[PDB]
Amino acid sequence: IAQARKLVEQLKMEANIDRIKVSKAAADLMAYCEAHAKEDPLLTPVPASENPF
Amino acid sequence: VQLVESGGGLVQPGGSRKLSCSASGFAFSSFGMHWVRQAPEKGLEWVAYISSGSGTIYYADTVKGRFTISRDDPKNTLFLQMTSLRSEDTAMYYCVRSIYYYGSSPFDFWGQGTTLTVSSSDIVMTQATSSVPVTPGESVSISCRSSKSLLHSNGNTYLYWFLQRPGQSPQLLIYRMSNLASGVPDRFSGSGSGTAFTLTISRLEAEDVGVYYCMQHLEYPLTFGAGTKLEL
Amino acid sequence: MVTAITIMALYSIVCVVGLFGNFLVMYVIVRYTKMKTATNIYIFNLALADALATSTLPFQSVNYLMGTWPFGNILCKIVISIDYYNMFTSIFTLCTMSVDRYIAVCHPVKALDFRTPRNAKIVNVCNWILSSAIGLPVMFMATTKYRQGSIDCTLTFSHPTWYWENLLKICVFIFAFIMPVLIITVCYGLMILRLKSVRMLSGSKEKDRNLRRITRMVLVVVAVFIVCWTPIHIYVIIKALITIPETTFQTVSWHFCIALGYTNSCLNPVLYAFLDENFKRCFR
Amino acid sequence: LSAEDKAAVERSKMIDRNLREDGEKAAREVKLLLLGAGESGKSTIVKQMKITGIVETHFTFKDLHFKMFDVGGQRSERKKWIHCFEGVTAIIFCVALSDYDLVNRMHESMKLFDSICNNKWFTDTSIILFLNKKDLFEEKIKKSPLTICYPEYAGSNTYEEAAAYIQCQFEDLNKRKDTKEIYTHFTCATDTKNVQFVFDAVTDVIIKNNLKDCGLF
Amino acid sequence: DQLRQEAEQLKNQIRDARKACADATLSQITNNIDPVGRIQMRTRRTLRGHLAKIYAMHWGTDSRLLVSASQDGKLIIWDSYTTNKVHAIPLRSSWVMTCAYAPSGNYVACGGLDNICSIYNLKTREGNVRVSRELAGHTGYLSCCRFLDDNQIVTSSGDTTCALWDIETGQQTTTFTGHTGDVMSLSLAPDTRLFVSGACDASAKLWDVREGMCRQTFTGHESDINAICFFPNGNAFATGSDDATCRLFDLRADQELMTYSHDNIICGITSVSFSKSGRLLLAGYDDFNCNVWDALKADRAGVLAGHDNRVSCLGVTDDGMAVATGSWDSFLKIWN
Ligand SMILES: CCC(=O)N(CCCCCNC(=N)N)C1CCN(CCc2ccccc2)CC1
Repeated sequence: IAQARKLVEQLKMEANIDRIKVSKAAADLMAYCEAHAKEDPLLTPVPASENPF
Repeated sequence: VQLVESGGGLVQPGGSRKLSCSASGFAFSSFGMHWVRQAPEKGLEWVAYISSGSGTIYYADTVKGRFTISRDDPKNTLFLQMTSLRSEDTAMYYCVRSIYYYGSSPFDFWGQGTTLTVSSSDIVMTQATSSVPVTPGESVSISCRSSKSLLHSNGNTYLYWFLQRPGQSPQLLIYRMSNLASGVPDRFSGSGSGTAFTLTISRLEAEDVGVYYCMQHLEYPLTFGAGTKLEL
Repeated sequence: MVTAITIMALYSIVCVVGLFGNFLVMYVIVRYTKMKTATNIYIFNLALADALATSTLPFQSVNYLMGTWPFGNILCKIVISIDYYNMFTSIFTLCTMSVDRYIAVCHPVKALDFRTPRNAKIVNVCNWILSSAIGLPVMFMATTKYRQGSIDCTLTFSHPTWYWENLLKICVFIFAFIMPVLIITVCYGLMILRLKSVRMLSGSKEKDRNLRRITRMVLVVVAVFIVCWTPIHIYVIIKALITIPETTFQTVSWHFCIALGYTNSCLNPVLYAFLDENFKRCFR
Repeated sequence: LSAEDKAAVERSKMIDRNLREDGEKAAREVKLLLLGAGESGKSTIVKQMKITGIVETHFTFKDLHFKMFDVGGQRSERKKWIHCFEGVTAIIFCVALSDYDLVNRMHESMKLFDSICNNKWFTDTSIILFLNKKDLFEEKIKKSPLTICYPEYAGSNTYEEAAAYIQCQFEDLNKRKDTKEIYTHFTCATDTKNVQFVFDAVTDVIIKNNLKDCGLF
Repeated sequence: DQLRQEAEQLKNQIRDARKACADATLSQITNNIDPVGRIQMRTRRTLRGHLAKIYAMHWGTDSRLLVSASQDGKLIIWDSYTTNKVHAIPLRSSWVMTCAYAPSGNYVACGGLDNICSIYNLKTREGNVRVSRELAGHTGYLSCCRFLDDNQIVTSSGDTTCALWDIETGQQTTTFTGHTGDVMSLSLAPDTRLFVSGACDASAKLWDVREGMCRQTFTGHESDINAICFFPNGNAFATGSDDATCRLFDLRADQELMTYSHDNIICGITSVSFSKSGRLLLAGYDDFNCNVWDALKADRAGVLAGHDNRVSCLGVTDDGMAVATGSWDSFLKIWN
């Protein structure tokens, strides 16, 4: 029954994680989406001049 | 891989003779094959071509109709059948491998070539520097001047650079004007635009001196250059 | 001439129904199923041939209504040639489908070899070629002759008229009625005889009901072909062998027989496509 | 326009026709999924037909090429790769008749057959059912009554009656009795009649598939 | 055997620790920005050479070539710009559930029910595609393969473990055994120092390729996880599942940001990918069509309905110029 010790040690190692507040991570994702939205040929359809398909 | 030659020898003009190129070491049925000849006093010149599966055959105008190129895929052998030879056909016939797909490197391997002797809309390129002497370590530039815009619509400038060591079959150095061949040292480099091309060699050394040829592949018939010669 | 107006109305309604049914079948085939199997290829070809055949019908209707051909020599030639061509393509496509189903049911291990979509396309093109083999001599022979007051389209050029016209009639009778009837009857009879023994179609109420439905559909197809193609050929032969004075009854009978002949073209989409179980599932 | 891409398109067309030829050659084949319970008679029927995740068995009988996929060697969830086998011509299910009093095991085979006979993917894939070990059934019925496995069995303890009862119990498990067949055969070890039965069932399934394709069915 | 109580205690502690950080949902933060609006995508190219159902695909890093694996025993490599086929590799076993196209373009990988990750060598002399190596050692069907480089590869089999291989030697260098169900997907972070595996135990994990330890575990699903894909930032990912629910997790907050679901959607998800900027979230369904979710507003932005069967695979190029969706219909469209 070593899986019990394996699981509890893995959970203990996973518990000591420095969490980042949800607002900060959400703001970081939003900032990344806004900053790189210009180089997103799927969001804003580029004209057929530089559309290889 | 390996490409061998068979069918040379002195020939009475107006006769006929067959050249055989038997390939051993690669999937012969997937490669298109070319025949390229080199006159004793001249440079390389295109002769004929077969696609993969014999679905397309082309000839140069100087040998069109008189010659006949064919391949035997099960036997892995390529045949050139020449009828009504003339004194201008004395040359040494190379047997060139070529595979065409996106990112391929056509004209990469050249056979050893046979030395048949006979007794007795074409994109033209020029290489002004017919010869130049240099020393090892010097950076040397070789320039090729086309006569038609080689830059196709899809952005691929079709121009190839070959090197012919003294008494050896030529080898591919650069394909499509910028990409190095497999095994070529990274000191070679190619650049330029349509109708203006350049081959740059840095830290040149021995065993790299020969005749540098400049070919297009935009449209048949394929045309080589006169060939800049390096020497020490 | 109320009977003439009735004949014109019958021709027009037959043409309209045939065009509508055929075009709807081609629509369903080209959008939903998309010709992924041999049977859909054959059904599409049959519907196309029947639509082309029934597009010829109102030209003949207006010809009869006016009593003359106003459309000129080129239009006369093309109309007659596509009429004969579409008749032959429809007949040969029916025969090809019958043979295809016979091979599918009686020789399944070899129907694995044969019944591929590429072979279906090859057989289709070949059948169009064999149909051209008689559609071309109409280009080579048809001409809009002129009478004292009438203008008619005929199919006789060579001096041996008695030989040539009779040869054309015998050829169409033999390679459009006798041979097709024999081939489809033999193929479907053998297929049903084999299907009487399949385990999936025997041993329960619903399985035997399915077999009974299949044999009913096959018998309906064969009977419709016979009923829609026998009167016109019989009438052509009788007229070719009898003086048959040109009274109202002869004209009414001939036009009724022609309408019956085009009824096959109007009913084939319903029998072969709208009762195709794949089409039923796509429609339900 | 297509300067060097002409030869690329030619190579594309050549390998396309090679793909089409290989696809036709593969469509000539007929595939048969193989299933069963633990230590069943599946290896036996594999040995009858002479021919490490799954083991594929190729054999030919009367100008017909069969491929047989033994999958019981995968110890993973069956619900995730069972859609790979949709379109298999038939299913060859092996049930041991000698395992009605071992551990229950007959009930395990029955529940497996129920679980993969009403499957959403195999809703029309006809099942060919084998019943190996008839001799052990003969040996054990004379001493072990069938009421051990089926407590409600009210009948004689003869081999024929018990075998018919088991076959009927197995064939009762297909809910859609009007959609897929369940061919049954008691595996005999003589004259290679088992491969003949498989050939007949596969021919019937091919005929049914041809009928469905033609639209008659 | 009381340590089960301790495991429950640490589970409750983790729940409370990641519950305290929940300041505000991402939807609350994102409601103030303008939506992306309806997005029209049309089939620019359709690649029709497969005769059976397609279970995988992968773009090259040049964003022009793509490899597609189907059950007909073929591994075709397409030139998407001109629809030409570059190679057609005949596979050892026609039961293939994944494929991977190496970042350098030299190699391709392919695996399936045979429990073997057989990698193929494209750019070689002799002009033919030759099997470079056959990586054996998994005891269950492979579900996904991804190349770290030409040297290493990470697989995820149905034996509830992921492994990291050394291609030249052929032997596993690291094994990841933390899952309790079949590992049906796998996705490498852009820096390829850590990856995520979605299992059938309704829980993704965050692995470390250097050590071999599961850093974090992300629960929250109600059924098997069929697909997974890192956010382009490399600090988040989104998982598809059989319960018609795609949800975006976050490595730094160690929670789930939102969920992408709709009452009209009851069909599970077979594939998930992100647009180049990460604003969009493509997701294939069993309902034969794809949905362009807005990754920040949870709203839809379009539908990619051009397939006649389940879209088993889906992939966005590295330059974001196209979306390739291959389905069991045996056609592999390319949208834009
Ligand atoms: C022996 C049969 C016969 O003589 N004809 C075919 C009968 C038409 C039925 C077609 N059914 C189908 N394709 N499914 C001929 C009848 C007469 N027409 C005359 C063509 C014509 C005549 C005058 C003006 C324009 C066209 C030819 C076929």
